[PDB]
Amino acid sequence: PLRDLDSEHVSKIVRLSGIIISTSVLSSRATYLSIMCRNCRHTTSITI
Amino acid sequence: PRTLTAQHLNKLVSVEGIVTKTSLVRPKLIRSVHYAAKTGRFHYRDYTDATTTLTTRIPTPAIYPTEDTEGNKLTTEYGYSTFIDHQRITVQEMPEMAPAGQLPRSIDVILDDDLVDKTKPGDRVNVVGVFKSLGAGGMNQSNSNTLIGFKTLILGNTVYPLHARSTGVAARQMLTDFDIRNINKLSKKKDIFDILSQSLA
Ligand SMILES: [Zn+2]
Repeated sequence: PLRDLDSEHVSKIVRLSGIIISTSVLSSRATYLSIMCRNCRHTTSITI
Repeated sequence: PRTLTAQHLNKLVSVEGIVTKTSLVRPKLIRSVHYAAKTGRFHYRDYTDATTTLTTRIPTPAIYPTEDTEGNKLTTEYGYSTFIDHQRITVQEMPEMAPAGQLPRSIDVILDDDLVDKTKPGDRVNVVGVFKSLGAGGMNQSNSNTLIGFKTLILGNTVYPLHARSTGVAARQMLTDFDIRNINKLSKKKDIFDILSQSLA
């Protein structure tokens, strides 16, 4: 039950049941970034 | 060099003196060219510093590129890059004009490209250029020290060697057609040896 979750379950895997009442709008997050330095123009990359 | 003071800064001057020490002529990197093996393209970059222009500019310290904009490796093409010659010299007050018993004064002159090896140490020289200051005389940051001032030198554009007695610079005179005609005429007389001999001292 949703009312039975507590400290012992933190960071473990759980299975829960209920009813969806609200979904939000889609957001954007980065998975690969190409960056540059605005002074010396040194370039690199980042991966998520 | 003795009578060159802070009131002549940023103005065009002409100085006389004796060359005391030159420097090794070095190349300066201006444009680099590279190659990417994964794409087959050639790239380049330009470089500049504070002594290549008379007016102050906002610095743009670009780095030397080793990679591509997409991460690929690059290869340097030394034959397609560009280098320019560079030298620095020192000029002192002439020994035949400086006061006796007094330590002398000197000034540095920077030359570039086609005026790079026009004199050797010990010559009497005349250099025309712009007397200019550079950097910050310990003003940026705290820099508690106050003894030093502003670095100064001459960005030269004209160098003239001068002939003197008992020096290594030889005298040469430009010969005009009037002179050539007169010489070739006098060559045809018969006492020319006598005339030329009696003229000495
Ligand atoms: Zn940077």
